[PDB]
Amino acid sequence: MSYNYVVTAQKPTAVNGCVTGHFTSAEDLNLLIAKNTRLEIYVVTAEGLRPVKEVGMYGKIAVMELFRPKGESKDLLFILTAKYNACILEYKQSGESIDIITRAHGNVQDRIGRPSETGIIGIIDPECRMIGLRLYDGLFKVIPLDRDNKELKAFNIRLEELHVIDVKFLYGCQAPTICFVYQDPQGRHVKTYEVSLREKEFNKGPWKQENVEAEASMVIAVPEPFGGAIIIGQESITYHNGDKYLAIAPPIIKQSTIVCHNRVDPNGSRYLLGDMEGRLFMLLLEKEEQMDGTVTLKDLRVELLGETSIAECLTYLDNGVVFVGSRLGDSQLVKLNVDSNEQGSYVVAMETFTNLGPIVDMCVVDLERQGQGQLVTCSGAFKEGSLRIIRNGIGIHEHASIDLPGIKGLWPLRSDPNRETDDTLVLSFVGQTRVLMLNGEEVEETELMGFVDDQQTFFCGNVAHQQLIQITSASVRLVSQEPKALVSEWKEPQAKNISVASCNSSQVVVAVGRALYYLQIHPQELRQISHTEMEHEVACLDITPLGDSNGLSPLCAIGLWTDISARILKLPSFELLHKEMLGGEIIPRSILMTTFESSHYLLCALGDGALFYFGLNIETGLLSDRKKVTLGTQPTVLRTFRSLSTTNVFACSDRPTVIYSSNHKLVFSNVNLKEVNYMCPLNSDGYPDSLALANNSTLTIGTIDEIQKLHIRTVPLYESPRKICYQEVSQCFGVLSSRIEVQGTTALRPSASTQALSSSVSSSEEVEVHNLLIIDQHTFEVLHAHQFLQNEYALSLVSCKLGKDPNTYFIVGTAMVYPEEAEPKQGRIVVFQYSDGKLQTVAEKEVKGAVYSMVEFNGKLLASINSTVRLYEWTTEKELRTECNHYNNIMALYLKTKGDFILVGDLMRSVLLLAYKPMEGNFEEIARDFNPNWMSAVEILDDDNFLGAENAFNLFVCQKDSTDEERQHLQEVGLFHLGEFVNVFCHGSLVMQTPTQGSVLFGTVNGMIGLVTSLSESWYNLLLDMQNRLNKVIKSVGKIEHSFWRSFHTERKTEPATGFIDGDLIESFLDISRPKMQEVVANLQREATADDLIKVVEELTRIH
Ligand SMILES: COc1cccc2[nH]ccc12
Ligand SMILES: COc1cccc2[nH]ccc12
Repeated sequence: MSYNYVVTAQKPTAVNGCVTGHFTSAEDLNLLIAKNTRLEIYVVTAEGLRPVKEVGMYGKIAVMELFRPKGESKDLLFILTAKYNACILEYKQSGESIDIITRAHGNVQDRIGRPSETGIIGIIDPECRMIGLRLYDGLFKVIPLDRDNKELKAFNIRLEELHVIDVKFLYGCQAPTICFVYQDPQGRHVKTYEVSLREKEFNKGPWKQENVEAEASMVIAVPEPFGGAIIIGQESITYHNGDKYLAIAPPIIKQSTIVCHNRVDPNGSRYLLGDMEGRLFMLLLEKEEQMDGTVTLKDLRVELLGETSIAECLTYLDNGVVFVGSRLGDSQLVKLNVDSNEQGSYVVAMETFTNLGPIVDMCVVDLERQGQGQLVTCSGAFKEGSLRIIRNGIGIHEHASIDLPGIKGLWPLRSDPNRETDDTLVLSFVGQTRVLMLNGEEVEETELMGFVDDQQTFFCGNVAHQQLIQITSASVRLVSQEPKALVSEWKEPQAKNISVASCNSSQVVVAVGRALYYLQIHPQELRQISHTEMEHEVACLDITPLGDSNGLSPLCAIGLWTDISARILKLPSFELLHKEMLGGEIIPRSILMTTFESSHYLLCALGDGALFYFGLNIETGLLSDRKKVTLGTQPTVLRTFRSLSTTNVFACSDRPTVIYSSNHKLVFSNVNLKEVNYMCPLNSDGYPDSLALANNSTLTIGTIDEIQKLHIRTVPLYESPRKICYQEVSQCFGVLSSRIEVQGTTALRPSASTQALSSSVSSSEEVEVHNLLIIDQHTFEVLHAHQFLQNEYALSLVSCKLGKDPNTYFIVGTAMVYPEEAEPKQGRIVVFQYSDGKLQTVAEKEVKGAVYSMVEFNGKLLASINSTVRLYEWTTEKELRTECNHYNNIMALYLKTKGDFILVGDLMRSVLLLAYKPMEGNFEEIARDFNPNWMSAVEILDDDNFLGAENAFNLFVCQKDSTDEERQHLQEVGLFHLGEFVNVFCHGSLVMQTPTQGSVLFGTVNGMIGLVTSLSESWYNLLLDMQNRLNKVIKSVGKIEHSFWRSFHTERKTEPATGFIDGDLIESFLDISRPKMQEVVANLQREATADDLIKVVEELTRIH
């Protein structure tokens, strides 16, 4: 009945866990990072983190642990998903082919059980005898480790202690032994059990239970020679081991709860600890010797090292380097120094990694140009709180601009053999060449002895033996550097025109119609080595040297007229190594051999905007795994450039693009420029690390931004942003924020709300103090901060005009929060006017509850207050006055409107459709969803389709059912397990303003950004069929079924997804092998071809 398409615009960025070990090989040190559904694998080096392989799971990663059974040469990886998919994984590399293989898998869900409270815990014994899982209170699930247990069959042990806080397997025990903290009415306790595989039961543990701190929260199992356990609490750190017990209560940890630990030394001599304010501690275990040669713990000490991002996890990586994995802020690499600095920190940040999460609110604004949407998010929490401004495509920063029409090519040149930077830019035109010299930022015409100015240049550059080369339509000219003289000139035997040229430092290949000539550059000599006659006219050439080649190519890449071939030829023989026919009647225009992330590719652009690319074996010349993207509608010219120590390809067309690599796949990102015809890198004194760009009229020089799909600007607030709205008439944002103060109350640090240009107050981890920030849309400076009342929490924000009043106001809805109130019984609506650098209060209305949500509605103000939805009019006396009320809610948390229709999202009874009835001045309840759902966000897709997100990470779509009692039942016609928690939906697009209609973005807790759009039945059916066929050919990590992953799942209900296409799966079509493609298309509704589908999937990827 309803047809929706959901796709990832930004993958989750928050770090949910991190481990180290030897996964990729015995000798490698790896960091593995879990970002919800993604697993990232790195090799740790001296340079830092080298990415080797990233994969998606069809599940939320809940457990991730490396372990090494006997009879394994390197670590295996245990993953458990939130839907109880268990797997054992092995890394396997053969060639440039990397696979994660599933060694064992099965689902370990029980029929009876509600999830525990400190969540899923999975632990592995040091001796690899078993995996232990705490999934439900009162049960401990054991998976015997045994290479024959490939289905990961398990048994449950009754656990007497119902409320386990944390649990680990101990080192140095004769039988597998767990150590855990649990809570009963008599307080918190630490206890141990042995786990008997024979008996499938617990046995008495090696040491008796002890009482621990009331807030003991984490168990650390200390390796030999210490053995035993460390128990971290809020006020205390204790060690336990047999008839051995040691406790410290260091005041330095008491300010903030410690929430993560990491072992620095293999023998447990030192641990890192991180708290909720980003403090980083070293915990140091002092050894005591014994006559029998055992080692016992003499003492524990804690030292403050400094401050990091608020850490979800810490991993020491050797050589003083720590990876700080953050959920609430940016992740980091930090370095620990033996000696402190001028402020006393031992911690020095080396590198910062972008985390958008949590995205708690966002909005779309055409900040810079019309039709070019940017997303502005409220991101992070506490000291990590920020605005993030997200926009598609790569920017150029223009530093020079010269009027100079009709450029046909650009080449940079080093005219001085003693200087490393370019000093010369050579320009081609129809029938002509011009040379520009660069003196600082000055750019002047000039002649260059040796070069001719009265032929068109096809190539010029530095070549071997301190020489320059110019290849024109007439000849190849070889020029000495000092002085500039012609030292050798090559012409075709009858002086026919050169039609195509390619050149590296020591080799030249020129075409003359169908003929090819191969020259070598020697001292004062162009040496003709070989020639051939191609079957057809030559369209394009390349001899870019790849690999450990010494600047020499054994290969010549060629594109031909007529058969539209790309071929790899051997030099010097010109023997055909490999031929690919590209199809059509439109010739190749640009061909390039290139290397990305150490793999070799052949790129070939046609004049219609198509780019084909292939893997290239530089040994055999074999092309493989053809793929095709469309880069425009005009001839593309390809050119290599370096930025930030990486080689990329710039593609000039009507739509300039950078081609680059990410996770060993080619990626394409728009450059934010009008049409570019030609470019070259340029690295001169006055224009370091730059690009020269030409169109029909202009020559530009500038620098390029980071090569990435999305550009992110960060605005640190140093406090928690909560909501955002844009006020066009003021050219600013309003942002609700809260900061923590300690009980007067005292701030922990300066932040946006205490550092505004001007400030105002309302007149009447200890306390939240709430503020409305006014933020400039261009500088993101905090222009003004208005502070609310003590214990007043700001929940809702809108910028709008009301009634016949021409002013635009910021309107804020609040709650008065008191400790023993089940919910708030009091709050305000406050109308503010931003004028002359400050907020003035124009009006207030006290209400008897929390103002959760507000929306402008037809010149009126719609607000949700506890269990009520209310519409206010703005009177001539500038007051809000109730028009009508709706009462039939539990807790009305979310509103959206369209026309006279109102979608209401409830705490627990899903969604409800109201209509305002303009001839009766009241609401009519049209229909509601009688299926209970715990809502997190709502959106109206159109008059008949309503989108919900709920707390168990599902989407659904409701429609009207086409009695009166029947018409009042909304039908859930779409269901989809997204696997993210949606905080906000908002209509809009990051793509400059079709198989899809409409555009709704959403932001999530993990910093994932997604898009929802609508499909026709026809499109839905085709794509559903594609999914089903894709799911047969794709091998999933852990052998999870896609249909299982995407099934709607709450504690009440599991059902197959319906009415939803998984765009991430569809887009993965462009990454499968061609045998697989063919397989996917066999008999698919005329009979579709691979290439039809490749086209269809491209149209789809363009919507984000
Ligand atoms: C369930 O345990 C296994 C599965 C797969 C491979 C393994 N190697 C040693 C134990 C093991
Ligand atoms: C090491 O790489 C990361 C870790 C955490 C977040 C990240 N964002 C971009 C890269 C990245």
